[PDB]
Amino acid sequence: ADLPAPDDTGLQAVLHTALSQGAPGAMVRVDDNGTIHQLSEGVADRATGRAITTTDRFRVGSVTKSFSAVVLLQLVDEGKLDLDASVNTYLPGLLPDDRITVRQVMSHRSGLYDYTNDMFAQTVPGFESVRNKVFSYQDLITLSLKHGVTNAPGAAYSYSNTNFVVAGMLIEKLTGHSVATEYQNRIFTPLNLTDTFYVHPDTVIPGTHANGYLTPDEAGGALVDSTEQTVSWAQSAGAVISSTQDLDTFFSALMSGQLMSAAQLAQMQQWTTVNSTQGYGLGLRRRDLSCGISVYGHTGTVQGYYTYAFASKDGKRSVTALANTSNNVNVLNTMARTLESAFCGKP
Repeated sequence: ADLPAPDDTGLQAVLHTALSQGAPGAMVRVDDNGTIHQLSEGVADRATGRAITTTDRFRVGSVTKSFSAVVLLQLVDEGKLDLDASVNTYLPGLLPDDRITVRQVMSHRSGLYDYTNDMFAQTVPGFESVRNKVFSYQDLITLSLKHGVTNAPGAAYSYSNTNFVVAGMLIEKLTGHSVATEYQNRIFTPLNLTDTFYVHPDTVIPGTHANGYLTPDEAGGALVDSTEQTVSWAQSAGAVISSTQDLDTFFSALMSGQLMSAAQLAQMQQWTTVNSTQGYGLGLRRRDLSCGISVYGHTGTVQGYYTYAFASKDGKRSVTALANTSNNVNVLNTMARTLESAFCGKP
């Protein structure tokens, strides 16, 4: 059936709450079948005092995984990739187990250890160590491989950035092009996403953007401006730059069937259980809301930015919410409430 009306007063309260919890700024845009809802509060740059707005560009962090998944699924449509073939079939000698398949990597069922647990054991120090570094995909995979796998191939869900570093490597090996080229040709251009970019390893965010503020691990610590970094530690797992409008366009296009064949979209929605209210497909999350509606999209975390980008099953309603801080669980939990207000409406 259809959805209740979005609750703008509920969205305003969520944003206000997130500010009280430490986010310098927060904003949300809902594309409700052609009627826009847009709210923002707080600052884009806490030093100059410039107010954040829904048109500000930002780092979408892990939402990038959905972009990588779309490219891979289109490669399946073109007959260049088989989801059930071994990763090692395409990238000889990369992984220690030939049984790890592309499907397992896409759904975080590979058992590959997440190298970011080593990199960011200490938040700020970890950020200062990698912010200006450039890594090859192999460098990151090697970091992961210093540890054993955490489970047998396909046995269970374990979120790992390594899986989407592998995805980047696959895209480049099969196409002979950089992932930037593939994103642009396959998604940015066709959808006319004019606020979306993949500029790795450039550290500048093109145009008007919200700055990101990393919260230190110690309570009461001063925020660190984490805006400009290479994001080389994430690449195909987390380096896309976009806007609320473009992510709403992207997820609405994905769910409505415009980005791949119906068969691959169905594959993308084969859910692995994450917890009682969430599933993971192939680079896509499913969140079950209190009113008994499920939404599909992806969350993103990267230093200084928390993103929620979700759409209804048919793509007719899409929401993108952004708080310009990270490493602040209160803010992360409060921002998730945007989904309840946007999709479930007034209580």
